[PDB]
Amino acid sequence: MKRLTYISKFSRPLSGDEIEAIGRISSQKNQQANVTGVLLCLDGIFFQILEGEAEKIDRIYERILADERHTDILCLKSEVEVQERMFPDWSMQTINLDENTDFLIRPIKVLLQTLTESHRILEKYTQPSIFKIISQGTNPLNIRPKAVEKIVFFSDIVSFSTFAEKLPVEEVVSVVNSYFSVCTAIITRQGGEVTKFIGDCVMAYFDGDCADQAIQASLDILMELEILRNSAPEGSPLRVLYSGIGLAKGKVIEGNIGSELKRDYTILGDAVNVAARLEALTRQLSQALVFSSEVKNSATKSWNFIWLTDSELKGKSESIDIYSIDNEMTRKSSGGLEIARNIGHYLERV
Amino acid sequence: MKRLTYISKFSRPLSGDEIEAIGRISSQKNQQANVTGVLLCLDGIFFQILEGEAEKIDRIYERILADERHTDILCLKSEVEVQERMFPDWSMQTINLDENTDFLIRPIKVLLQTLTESHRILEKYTQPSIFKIISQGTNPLNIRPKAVEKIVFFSDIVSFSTFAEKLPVEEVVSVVNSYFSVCTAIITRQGGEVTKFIGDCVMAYFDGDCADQAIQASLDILMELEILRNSAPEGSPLRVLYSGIGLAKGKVIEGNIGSELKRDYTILGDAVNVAARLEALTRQLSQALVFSSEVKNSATKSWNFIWLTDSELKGKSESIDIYSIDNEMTRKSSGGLEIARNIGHYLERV
Ligand SMILES: Cc1cc2nc3c(=O)[nH]c(=O)nc-3n(C[C@H](O)[C@H](O)[C@H](O)COP(=O)(O)O)c2cc1C
Ligand SMILES: Cc1cc2nc3c(=O)[nH]c(=O)nc-3n(C[C@H](O)[C@H](O)[C@H](O)COP(=O)(O)O)c2cc1C
Ligand SMILES: Nc1ncnc2c1ncn2[C@@H]1O[C@H](COP(=O)(O)OP(=O)(O)OP(=O)(O)O)[C@@H](O)[C@H]1O
Ligand SMILES: Nc1ncnc2c1ncn2[C@@H]1O[C@H](COP(=O)(O)OP(=O)(O)OP(=O)(O)O)[C@@H](O)[C@H]1O
Ligand SMILES: [Mg+2]
Ligand SMILES: [Mg+2]
Ligand SMILES: [Mg+2]
Ligand SMILES: [Mg+2]
Repeated sequence: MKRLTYISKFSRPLSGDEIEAIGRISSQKNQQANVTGVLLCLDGIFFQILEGEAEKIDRIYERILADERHTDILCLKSEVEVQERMFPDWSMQTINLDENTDFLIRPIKVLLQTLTESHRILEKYTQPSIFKIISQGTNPLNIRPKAVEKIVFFSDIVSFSTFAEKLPVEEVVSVVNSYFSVCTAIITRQGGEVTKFIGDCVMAYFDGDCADQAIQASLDILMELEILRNSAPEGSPLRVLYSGIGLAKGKVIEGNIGSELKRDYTILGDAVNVAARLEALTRQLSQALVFSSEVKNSATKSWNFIWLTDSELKGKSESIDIYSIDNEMTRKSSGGLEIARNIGHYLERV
Repeated sequence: MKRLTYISKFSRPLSGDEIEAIGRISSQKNQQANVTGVLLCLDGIFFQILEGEAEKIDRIYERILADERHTDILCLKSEVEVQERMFPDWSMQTINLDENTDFLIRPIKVLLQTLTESHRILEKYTQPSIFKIISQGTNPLNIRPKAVEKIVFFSDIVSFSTFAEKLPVEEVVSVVNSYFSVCTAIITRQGGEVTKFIGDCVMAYFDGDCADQAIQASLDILMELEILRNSAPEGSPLRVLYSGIGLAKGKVIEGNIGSELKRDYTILGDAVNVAARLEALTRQLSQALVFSSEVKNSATKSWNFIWLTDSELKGKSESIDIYSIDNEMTRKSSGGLEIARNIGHYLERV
């Protein structure tokens, strides 16, 4: 048996009668599927527990995810190998706590609402990967550190300091947040983890055998930024949003790193400095994407690699062969330094 | 009227009779103080709401904070200017939810326990400054970005890469976490905010008129690390834990920066790169603390300033006069580079 617990937000005001109707239809369908559970609502939040055979639960959950009446759905707990039902008599019991005025329920209602409001704010400041660990029954704070091979991804906005000097503060934050949204969506789609934002820079990582996905994510980010620049409104600062990207591979420490007050689940190791140094090299090259030979040698697809004769690294141990991809993007550029001049002239005049 | 809502963890197993006795004594004292509220417990967690005149609530709360029977106390909500009691008939009503088996309470119990467990994990990955904003009734996600003057603090471990190469992974993480705990405790004590960990580096900030506190925090960190090095056990890697510190002042953007998936409440601006560049300069100087003339000129105490003739910055706009403090610490050092050699020889032999 499987049991799922999730919370969600009303997409729109729902009357008491609409909530009842959801419970009625839910009861009718769940009974046929030998599914049981409970549905609670409180001040625009749904809480639901569903239990039954895993095959049936998975299908019902997918349907519920498509329901336009709620949004921001977060699974808090996914129990598998369950051997005893919690709510055996309830195909779907619906409890509208807004309408309840029992005396002993009152203080529990207040606490649940206060905790939920706080939880839903903290979710926005937490990486989603933490939630999947929690939902599976593991406390991420107890994960022991391990050494593991990763592909490290660094991307950094070109000449961001210019934006900050020429634009109102709200517009500056809008540009950087737009950049982070573009990169996060594509990295996550390719199976990477965005682990930290460092000013105008994205730090992410992929599994050590996922060089092909790291390369593809990088190429797709560069293409998305070109579309964004070309399709932005007249006078928009997004027209001069450019990035570099550097990739490196190596053994890093993955674990909980920080103080008693605040920790991060993240990585530590030399491959991080190598990726950051390679990203910085793009300011001196025509190419916006650079990566080390270890990344090139770990790829399995027949990428259009180009070997670059600009291995002037610093801080390394024995230098590094540098590669890029030769396509329409990394080829037709004004290079770096020329781009930085272009950004200042454009922003001076808007 | 004031109303406080907090959660805490049992410091030790408490029997049902001990919880009742807490409620009895609480009832007797609260009645005299015209305080009302409710006390709930569930699987080793306390939840309490207290309401009454602010003067009385503050005193009672301080006493409760000293009670050895609970720990990890977090105030979730602090309401001031309250005009109506929630629980007027209850000096302190005690509800042991572990012992309750009402039927309708059952699903609420499960949700509350699931949400609380998740909340308490997320607290460890969140900066405490976020919680104080929430508890005051403000949603930090809705704070608009603003330009503000700050003192930016950077500190970075000397030759950390050596630790990572020579020690088992668990010991490496122990060293960096010990360093972060030392810095966080002192920065917070002096009114600073630790905003990000970047590998082996602490990024923090102070209000723009708090140069004296930023300097004092830096000096106290250097003194604490010397005590730690001298008092560590034979063979401990903490014996060769050294740091640099750089401070700079300038106008930065403070606000929510990130993606729809994850954001940070943090700062952005040129003063950050200046502080990071100054910290890096300590590797070439005998001094472990460097700061810009804007920090020196904003201090109000008669510090023992020394003007350093090593202003060879890069990436700035018009260079920078560099200062330190001339005391026993910044004076008697082997300088940088010499320290890096010392660390490798020591760790090679343990
Ligand atoms: C919070 C919420 C919870 C729901 N829970 C269930 C459920 O447990 N079982 C179910 O069949 N439908 C549930 N639904 C409804 C489905 O999303 C969908 O409307 C319904 O299954 C379609 O039924 P129909 O195709 O027979 O019209 C829920 C909807 C919402 C907004
Ligand atoms: C969760 C918890 C909640 C408490 N709540 C109250 C309260 O509301 N009012 C109160 O006077 N003491 C409360 N106490 C007890 C105080 O910490 C302290 O033991 C008590 O006030 C001392 O009483 P006495 O000095 O008369 O012996 C609480 C203790 C715990 C562990
Ligand atoms: N060493 C650093 N550590 C942390 N954050 C930094 C560091 N250097 C810069 N930043 C952050 O990044 C922002 C942009 O600085 P950055 O060096 O990327 O300049 P830029 O104008 O974007 O130029 P470039 O094209 O070289 O990236 C700074 O405002 C600061 O917020
Ligand atoms: N540019 C960077 N951005 C983010 N994290 C970095 C960067 N460079 C290094 N790190 C992180 O910091 C860790 C330590 O690198 P660092 O440059 O501090 O070397 P070090 O051996 O401690 O020497 P130093 O005395 O110069 O600080 C690296 O393992 C990586 O986790
Ligand atoms: Mg940049
Ligand atoms: Mg940057
Ligand atoms: Mg270091
Ligand atoms: Mg570092």
